[PDB]
Amino acid sequence: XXXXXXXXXXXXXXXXXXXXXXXXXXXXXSYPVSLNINLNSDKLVFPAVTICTLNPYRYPEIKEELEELDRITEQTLFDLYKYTLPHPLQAKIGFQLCNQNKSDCFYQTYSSGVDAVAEWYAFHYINILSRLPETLPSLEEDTLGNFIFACRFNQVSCNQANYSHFHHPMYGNCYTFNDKNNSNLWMSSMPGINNGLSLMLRAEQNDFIPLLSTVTGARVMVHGQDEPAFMDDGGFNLRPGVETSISMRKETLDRLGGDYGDCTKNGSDVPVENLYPSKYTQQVCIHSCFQESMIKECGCAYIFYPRPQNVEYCDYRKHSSWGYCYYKLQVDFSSDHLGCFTKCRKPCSVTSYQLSAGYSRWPSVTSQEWVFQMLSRQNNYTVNNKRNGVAKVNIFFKELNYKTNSESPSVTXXXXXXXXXXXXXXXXXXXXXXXXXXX
Amino acid sequence: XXXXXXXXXXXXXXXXXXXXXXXXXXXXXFYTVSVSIKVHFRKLDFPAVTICNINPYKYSTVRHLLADLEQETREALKSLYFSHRIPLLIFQVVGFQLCSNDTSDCATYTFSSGINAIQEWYKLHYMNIMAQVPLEKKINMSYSAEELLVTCFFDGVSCDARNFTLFHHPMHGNCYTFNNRENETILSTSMGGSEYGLQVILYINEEEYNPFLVSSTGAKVIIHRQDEYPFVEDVGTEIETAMVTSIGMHLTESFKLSEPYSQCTEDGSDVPIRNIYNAAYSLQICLHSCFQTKMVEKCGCAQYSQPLPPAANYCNYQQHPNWMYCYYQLHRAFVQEELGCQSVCKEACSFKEWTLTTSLAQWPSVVSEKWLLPVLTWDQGRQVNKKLNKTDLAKLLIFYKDLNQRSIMESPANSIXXXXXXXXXXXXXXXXXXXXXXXXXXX
Amino acid sequence: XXXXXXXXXXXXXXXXXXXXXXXXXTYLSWEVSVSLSVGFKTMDFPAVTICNASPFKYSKIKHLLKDLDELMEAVLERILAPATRNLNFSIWNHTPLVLIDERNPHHPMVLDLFGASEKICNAHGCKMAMRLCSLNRTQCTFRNFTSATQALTEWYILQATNIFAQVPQQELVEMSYPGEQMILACLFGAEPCNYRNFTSIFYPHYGNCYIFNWGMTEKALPSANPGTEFGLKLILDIGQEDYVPFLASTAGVRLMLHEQRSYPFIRDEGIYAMSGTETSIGVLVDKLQRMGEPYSPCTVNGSEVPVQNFYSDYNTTYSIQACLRSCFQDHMIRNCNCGHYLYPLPRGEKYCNNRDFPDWAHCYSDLQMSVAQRETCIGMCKESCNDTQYKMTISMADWPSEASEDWIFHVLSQERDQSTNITLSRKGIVKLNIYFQEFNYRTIEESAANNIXXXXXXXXXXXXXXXXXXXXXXXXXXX
Repeated sequence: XXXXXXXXXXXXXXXXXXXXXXXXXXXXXSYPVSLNINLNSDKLVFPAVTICTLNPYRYPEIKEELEELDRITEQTLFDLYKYTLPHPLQAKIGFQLCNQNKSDCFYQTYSSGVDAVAEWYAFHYINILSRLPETLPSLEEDTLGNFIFACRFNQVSCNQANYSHFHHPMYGNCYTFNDKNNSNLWMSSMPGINNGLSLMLRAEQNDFIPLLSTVTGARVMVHGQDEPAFMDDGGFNLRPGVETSISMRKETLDRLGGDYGDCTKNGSDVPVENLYPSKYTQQVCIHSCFQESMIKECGCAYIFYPRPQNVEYCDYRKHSSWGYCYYKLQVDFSSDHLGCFTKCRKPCSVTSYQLSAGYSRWPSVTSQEWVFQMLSRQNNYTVNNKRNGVAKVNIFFKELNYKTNSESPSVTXXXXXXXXXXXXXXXXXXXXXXXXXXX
Repeated sequence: XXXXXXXXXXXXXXXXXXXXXXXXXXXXXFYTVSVSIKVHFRKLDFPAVTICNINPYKYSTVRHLLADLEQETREALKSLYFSHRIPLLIFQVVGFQLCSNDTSDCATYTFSSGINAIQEWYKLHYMNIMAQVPLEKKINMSYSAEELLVTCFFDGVSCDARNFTLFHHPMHGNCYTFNNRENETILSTSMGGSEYGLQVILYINEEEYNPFLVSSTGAKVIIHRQDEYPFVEDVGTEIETAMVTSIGMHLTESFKLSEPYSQCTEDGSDVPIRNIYNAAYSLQICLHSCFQTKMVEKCGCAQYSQPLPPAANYCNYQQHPNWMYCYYQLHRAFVQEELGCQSVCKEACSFKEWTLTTSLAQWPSVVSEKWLLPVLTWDQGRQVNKKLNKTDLAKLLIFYKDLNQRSIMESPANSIXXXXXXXXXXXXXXXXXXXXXXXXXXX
Repeated sequence: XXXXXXXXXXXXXXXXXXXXXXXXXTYLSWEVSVSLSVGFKTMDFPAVTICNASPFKYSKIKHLLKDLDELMEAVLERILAPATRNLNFSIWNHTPLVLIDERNPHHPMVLDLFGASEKICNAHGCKMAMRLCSLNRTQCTFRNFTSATQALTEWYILQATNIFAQVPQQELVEMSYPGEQMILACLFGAEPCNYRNFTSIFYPHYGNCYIFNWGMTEKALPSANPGTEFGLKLILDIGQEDYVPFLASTAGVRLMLHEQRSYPFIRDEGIYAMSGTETSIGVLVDKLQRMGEPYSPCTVNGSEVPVQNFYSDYNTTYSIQACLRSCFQDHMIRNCNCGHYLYPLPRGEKYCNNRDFPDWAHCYSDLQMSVAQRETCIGMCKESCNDTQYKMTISMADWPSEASEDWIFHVLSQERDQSTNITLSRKGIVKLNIYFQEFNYRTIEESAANNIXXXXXXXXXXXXXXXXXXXXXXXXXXX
């Protein structure tokens, strides 16, 4: 009784020695994150503006082969609609798409004849355009004296503008003005319309092909500087005849690397090969593994994305099962079966551009008497009483700052375990003095 | 007690490490802020909507002010396709020679398109001819309160031009601002949606534009709060004249802290920069304020687009020959840090910002031209001359979408000293280790 | 000093008790930490709700409101430029349009017949308004209007609402826009879509509407690729010559974006899409992740709201705007036991008609322009944890070309092959294009900062440090 109340009394002042050493060990049982909002006042270095058309410019090489498509199109619409190729369409109208030595065929059916013909022509013209010789063009056709009337950024001209050029196979001609990283790059001193970019575009009403080019507008799209002109992301389709005031709100993102979250500072440790000549982004992994999956499955390269030098583009005369090879992989890619969303990580440098609009008709009743007389004497442009073809574009910054979503690590309370370490160090030592106090 | 001078000293040395760890996190949490994102429901204060027409003063009225300029303009159109101090030359490049009183450094201008080079010569003379016009004569020549305004609907209560105020602007004539009145309760929305927003039907005359100032047609609208300046010079969301342009918006707040933290000011108490605009502080207002301060001291006059300071009057080419090269001289140094407006002036912590998501449609339909157009002709009792065309009746809808006040605040971890009790206990524990080292030293 | 040390033992515990309140204040603070995740992932495609400003077909409704349309031309005759055989004054005597003159402040005069000597108040002092009389000609209020353009339109809405209320609902669907006529071409990019994949909601004020997909009919359709070629592509066919000529002035078509399984709110969030143009819309997924009910006031399920939801007929989920519209109908029933037409009627009740309740014109409009009535429903219903906004980037370009105007209209001229009527409006078709943008995720997730470590164990070891300090002097006394 006396010894039992003495030997058990030492377990009442020593039980807290491990009570703060086990509960604290179970508490932490991780990298913490934190967020800060900063408004960095920079010099507003002006981003690149990609200007594209909405008509695929036909080539003189393909001109003898493009008229054969219209011969089949006129024959089809006279029979089924009252108005050779290996894939005839026949009805609800549809489209037969088969594999080499396979009875099952995905019937590419459509509800209406408008989107049926516009996609039937988007299978032959997209495929036969891969037959072009990939060479430097021996006759430079400068449409900047025809398509863009005025390039006005910060009250000067664009005569000494080192511009890039690539023909998009679905939209047509394109122009990007700030792919270079030289000393003569553009920057916005003041957020003004008179201090911003002012453009005047010739949206061609009479299109080269009435089947694919079912629009008459003009595409204006902004992006980064080292980032590529992706143009399947989307931009401003603009009505011909109105002035568009495009205002931007730059919203960037700065996160931590692999020490805290799931992010990479640069595309170096990723397994996906950098197919673009640009910097790292999210599209450079998704749209390049999808290009290399076509190399693994078939012997074809896809046309909307760039091509490695060890393979050519695909053609139906070269590979008769290309349409089955693309349609089967596209419905398989959305189910995350290739795992390409999980292999490549997210970029730590994400710069997105918020895009608003403002619309106003560009000619007045006083301008139609005077501007079309002025414009016809300058660059040989005729007037059309139905619609106006020219369009004015104004790229504009809303304000000087831009919202930075910078992620920051935590302070240096994960050192509480070390605080409990010295606390437990003076716990068991003090407990021994309690039992020895009786003596 | 030879081992007792090291046993308690080990607890004393660990005490100071426990005191330092309770002090290192003490000062660090004092400067540590946290982002608090919270959206809640209340009576949202409707912002001061300013309507500005892109059309300047009436072209039939401004004939005897600018008869000499349009004859000089059409004469140059015949040769190529008040004083004469800056004729346009030929370099095929259309440009100017912005020379000063000394021709040792004459500024140059190079341009390509003729349609955009003819407008910029007309904008130069327009700043100075209307500069010598008095401000009392600018009110009768520009748009009145009954011309631009036709229908004023807001939450069922039919407002009028009596609620709008006369805000004159040198680039756009008379601007009129809704929900901005002195000694008046600010109107607030209660139900989200386009039905109970600001339903405004505008009117701009088609045969009465200025054919050389701006080619486009359509009034511009700026969403801004009450105390701040509207700043309709550069920022602008234009509206098509022929048909409707509905605008949705959202109230996004931004609160930061100034003095122990990232630098701001609330009334310009940090800088001696005088606020000419007489508005709330912002970074956009402070840049224009220091520009006109150095402009009067160097050039000797004030820019016509900027409002008047109490120092002197506007600029004029027939009064002053060399202010034009002086105006270009500042902008060469305003990009770099020669003026020091980036270095001296700070930012602003508390400011609001609206995100505009527009949408458009045909407001005159094919089955509404028989009744909607003659009633709007009947409603405009001042200008009954003809039936109003449908290309002149712009309708505007500004409204909150879902009545959301997305607020971002900043609150530190050590706000009140009761929250610093964890650091206060670290200091008392470290001080308890300070009475063991000296005790073991003597014994 | 063993007795003096005992007094300091309570003082040392007093500081621990003072720090114990800080541990309690931290737990009752309920602090959260926000975090950002921006990037493209596999997200289900949002429901696209299609409506129109014109609710019905005018060629199939003319025998319903023939008396009102004849009455409207008589009102426009005297106002614009000055006999009615069958004017049907009983419709006019429901809410007679009145006239208020402010030329004489000492004595205001009225002239309220309304069907250079017969012109009516072209000056500024005129105020054309209405009266609302609840069986008494002395308690008539005035809904004041200052512009007579849309005051006649707002009068026309209330007169039409009294007509559509007595019409039964199932018969009224057939005279609205059909699914085969309003939309004809549907495109998704990989799989075809028809009118049968759409389902219908009879909204009472904009007529028959259609949505692309729900979770109720089938499963959602995911799209795991950013692209304007992918995503929803729609070609509409709108009868601009078949509009109601006075109820809907705006000729555009309504496009809406909302959640996957939710009731599509029509005038809360809807953007116009212009005819003759390709309304190119890049969508965003703006999500807000509320961290539970004790940290922030929220209703994640919807059972916490005492007001019953009148949106259970469509079997939708809880939302924000479901409270504000159901209570405003519920506050109407507690004042006047008859239901308004623009809101869904409760089960067992009846829409409010002049043949049964002549007080409809004043009982509804007085509650409509009441700030304190609408303020009650804001503080009564609470918020929702899965807050999902939909930012969008609208850009439009003129769709039909000069080369396809001879071509593409002939294809549509025979897919509507009916033996009665066909719509061949050259400027009445709408091209649509809805797609995901580059970065869809703009999310705000909230992490719990109330751990067992910093809120309890941190104060435990700190108090133990002072407790060991009391034993530190005891160990020196035992040395």
